[PDB]
Amino acid sequence: MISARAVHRFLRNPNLETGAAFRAGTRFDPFKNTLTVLKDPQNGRTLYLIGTTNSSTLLANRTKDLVQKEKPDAVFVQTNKEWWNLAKNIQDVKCQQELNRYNDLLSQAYTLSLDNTIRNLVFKAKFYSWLFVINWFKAFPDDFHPFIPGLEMKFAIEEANKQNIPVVLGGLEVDDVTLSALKVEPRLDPFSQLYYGYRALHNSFWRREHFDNYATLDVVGGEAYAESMDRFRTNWFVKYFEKLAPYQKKIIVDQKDLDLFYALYRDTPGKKIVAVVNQWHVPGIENHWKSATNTHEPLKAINPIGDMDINKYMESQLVNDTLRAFVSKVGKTEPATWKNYSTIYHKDNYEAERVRHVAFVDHKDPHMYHGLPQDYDDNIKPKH
Amino acid sequence: YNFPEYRTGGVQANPGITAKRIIKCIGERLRKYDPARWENVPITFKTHFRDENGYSDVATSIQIHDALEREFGIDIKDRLALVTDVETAFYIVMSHHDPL
Amino acid sequence: MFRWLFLYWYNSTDTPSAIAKVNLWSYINLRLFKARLSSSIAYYILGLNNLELKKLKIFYKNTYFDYIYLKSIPCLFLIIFFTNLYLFL
Amino acid sequence: PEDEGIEQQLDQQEVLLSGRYDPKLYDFQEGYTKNPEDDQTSLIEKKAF
Repeated sequence: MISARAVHRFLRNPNLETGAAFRAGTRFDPFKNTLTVLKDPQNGRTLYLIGTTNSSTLLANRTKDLVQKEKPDAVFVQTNKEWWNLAKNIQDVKCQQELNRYNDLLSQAYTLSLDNTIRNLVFKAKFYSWLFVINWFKAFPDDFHPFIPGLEMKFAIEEANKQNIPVVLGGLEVDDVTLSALKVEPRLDPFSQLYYGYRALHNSFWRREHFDNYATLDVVGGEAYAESMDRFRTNWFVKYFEKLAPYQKKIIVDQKDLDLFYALYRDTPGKKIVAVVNQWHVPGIENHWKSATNTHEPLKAINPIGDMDINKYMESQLVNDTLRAFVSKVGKTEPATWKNYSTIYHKDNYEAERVRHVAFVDHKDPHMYHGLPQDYDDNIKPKH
Repeated sequence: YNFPEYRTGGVQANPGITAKRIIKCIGERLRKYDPARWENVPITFKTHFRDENGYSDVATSIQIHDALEREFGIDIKDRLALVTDVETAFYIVMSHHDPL
Repeated sequence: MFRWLFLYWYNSTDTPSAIAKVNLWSYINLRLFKARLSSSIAYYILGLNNLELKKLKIFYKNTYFDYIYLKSIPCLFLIIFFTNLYLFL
Repeated sequence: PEDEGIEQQLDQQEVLLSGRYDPKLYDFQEGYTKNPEDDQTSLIEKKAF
């Protein structure tokens, strides 16, 4: 029943020995890291899942053109009514920098409908402290705000309104549903969050990865970094979130991926959907959609020793055994090492531990002379 | 009851089975130690455990050394070689004279 | 320009025999400068057919001060916290 | 006359026509990154380059 395909994999080409102009892959690949096409042959439905970091003007224009020319039967935008009102009251803006100028005003759309009771006030204090700590660990600049919707969402909604097609608002990253989910989990604590976030990069690899990721964000801007965020980088970011806060990652990524899949699969008009969601929900939504519609790419079975050349090893052993027998018969002696090529791991060069291979259990053992030149004929024939 | 084989050096006589055991133990250890990274990556004979630039992590390799020691009952000299790929693990295991 | 001795000495055509057949010993072709290793650990294991060259590279050398400062903030805050805790208790 | 403007234009043409700086010979990368990664400048910046 359960299709256990890989969802969040960021390790690319671990079988290559990359480096020094031989890279593990291209991460720029714009217009393809963002748009995914999914199909539901059972109902004949088509979904265009657009994962936006809400930071690039080029991707916003591409999404606007896609909505203009594709003419979907429904548009699913991951915003809310407050943000849509604020953004529709903003006009004559066609580049992402101008909209980034209104980042505080658009961030006013993050409204929490919580009570003023003692428990709710304590929860608000804890949640705001945790948000401050997790934003310290996230460390994004002004121009790269993946969780504050921007021009791509606004263009999608406006082009949906022009064609008079329904618009379904899925709510921001932290909405009432996710706020209640975080209320259920009592694992929010700023100090424990600091301690766990300064222990997330437990080995050098993660550390190094961390560095270069953010290093690029410091060199290229938000617009240039949104284009160069592929599936592997997105998966690395979701795994970094998991290492920072596994419970909040489970609530915010996995559960919201399932909710978005539910909304896109059942709660929609259908037969053509354009869904502009956040970048890091695309892997989960795509995996769920493919599993439900059985439209997974065909399985190519991976034999663990499929890339192991056992014939090479056995031929090397046979060749070196024949060479040892031949040289021993020529020199009227015996082999000195029984190791095909000399490497310093056994220290047999200067210590007293030989690598001689002569094993038998009695005087009648047929395998007594295996490894010795007496095993070969005068024609250097393997047997007798 | 299945009687164990009398002839010694069976690890060196089955390179494929030795590689399969190495792959299994290394995969289990890497998925336990670093689940966020190796739980989706298939581990085959050509899989290495270094960065994309060839830089090796000592912690991962020492975990692999411990896994190989427990799997084959050997004592890997950590100061002589560092296991950064399945090929190095295969070389270390087949070089030892008491693997089982 | 060579990095490995086995590539350096494999097929060398600038040997004294040929250079004497032309008799023009340029200074830039000194063998003191022809080959030089990579300063990164590189040892040999036994592969499937022959020797395999494995490079042991542990840490980078191009770190700048900002990385050191950002990686030191938790340590400094721990020092401040411990000293204030000692003062209070 | 070794006119400065014309000589500078000819110097640029000579440098670019020497053939050393053919983009097919170079795998452009972000040198600072610890892992070898391709050039990740924006699409318009790549077109301008």
